[PDB]
Amino acid sequence: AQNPNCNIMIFHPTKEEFNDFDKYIAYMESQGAHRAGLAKIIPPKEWKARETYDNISEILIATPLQQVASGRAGVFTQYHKKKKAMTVGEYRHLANSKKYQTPPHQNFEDLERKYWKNRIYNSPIYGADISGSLFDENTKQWNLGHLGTIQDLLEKECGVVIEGVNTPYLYFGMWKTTFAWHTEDMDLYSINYLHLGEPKTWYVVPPEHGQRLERLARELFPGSSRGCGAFLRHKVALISPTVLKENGIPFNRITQEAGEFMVTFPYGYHAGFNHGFNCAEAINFATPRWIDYGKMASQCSCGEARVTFSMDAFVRILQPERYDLWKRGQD
Ligand SMILES: O=C(O)CNC(=O)C(=O)O
Ligand SMILES: [Mg+2]
Ligand code: NI
Ligand SMILES: [Zn+2]
Repeated sequence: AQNPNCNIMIFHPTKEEFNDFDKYIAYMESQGAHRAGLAKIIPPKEWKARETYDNISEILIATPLQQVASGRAGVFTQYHKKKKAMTVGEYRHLANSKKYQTPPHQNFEDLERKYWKNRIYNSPIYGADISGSLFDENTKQWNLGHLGTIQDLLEKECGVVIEGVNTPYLYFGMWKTTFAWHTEDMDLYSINYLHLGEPKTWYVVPPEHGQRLERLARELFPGSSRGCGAFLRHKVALISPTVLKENGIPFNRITQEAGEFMVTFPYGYHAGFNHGFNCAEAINFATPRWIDYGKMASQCSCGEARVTFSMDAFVRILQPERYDLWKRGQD
């Protein structure tokens, strides 16, 4: 069995190997990459996502989210308070203000320490989940707005034709902005490209051990667990590495830098934070190996998780028994 320790693998495809996306995902899996839950892909030196970023300040963040924490430093939840719209230019200035800027620090490790120590005492503002793309239309390789769609994968594998579309989303971050512990909708893959700016630190639990994280989360957030049998679908809970190590949960960590892709694999729980102002683009995708995970994915039916239009068909076709209850929580 390849990668039996479930380490995060880092790949350096050549320009030739960068031509066929599906093939390269399958290659990474042949090497055991999926066992980690997360992989890093460093693009060939000849590749570029776009010519320059010189013209991004006019993008609108219609609903910036202030991430307010409750709990203790290592075990907390966050809620998103909606703020008034602002442009990327405005947001970048805000990120660089004395209130919100990255503090002095020695290296990524020192900054990680300061994040876990101090996150809960501040409420950073995140421009998340903005439909759009920053890939140039002429970028042919690993262009996240030109991937094969999940609908088309399900059609090719299973023969059924469904509604729905699959488009990318932009994420504008600042110091301390946080993504809570989650897997993807329907335990899909995700791919995330860091277009510009400061790094993003990731934590991941191997898919084969995801249920260990779920059991710990039920212990640590006991009211949330009573409210919903899939409450990590709410995307609100944070658990630090120290707490994970105290409780014997297998995990790994890695820092993504601008110009780098990350792939999360089906049922790979992940969480993380941004180091300073940055912009990422991400999208879900499927492969044939995903279908069995889609069939088994937990679902929130309490009403909190509320997701996209396209998840309907996935639930309806892959999880017909659950469909009625899940849709009640959607409506
Ligand atoms: O970048 C972020 O805030 C969160 N991204 C992801 O969870 C992902 O790409 O799957
Ligand atoms: Mg612009
Ligand atoms: Ni994710
Ligand atoms: Zn729920």
